[PDB]
Amino acid sequence: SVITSVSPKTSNQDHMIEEFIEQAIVFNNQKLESGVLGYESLNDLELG
Amino acid sequence: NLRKRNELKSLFKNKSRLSETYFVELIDSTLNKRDDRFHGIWKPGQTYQKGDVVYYNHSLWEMQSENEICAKEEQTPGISTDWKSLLKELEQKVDKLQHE
Repeated sequence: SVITSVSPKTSNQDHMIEEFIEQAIVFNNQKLESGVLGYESLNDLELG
Repeated sequence: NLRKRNELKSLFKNKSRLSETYFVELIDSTLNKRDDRFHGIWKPGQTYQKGDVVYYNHSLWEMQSENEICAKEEQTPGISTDWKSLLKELEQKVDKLQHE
């Protein structure tokens, strides 16, 4: 085996490149804790 | 003793995330009337322990009795034999000298 590239005239596939847009970003990162001391801003402590 | 008002005020903001530490510095830096033995003005209904210091009329008083006591309405520093003060001993002694 020998590794080469993909071409639209030897196969029908190419490299797929698209543009990144800042305002359409979604994060995938969940907080480990919530609502407890040490993990929230002072504005968000509800004094339960 | 470790921090001033302008240093403690620097840890508590709306856009700041708090923690256990901030409260350690808050508790250490203010006056703990139990652990430093100072209660301000005498009030009936309290409980005191050996060594407490209290301000009653124009004098500071330290409690002598070794067991806890309940501050009774009609027992007041000067009447009872729990409390003590030097500004009264010296006052009476100098009054005696003045009279003599």
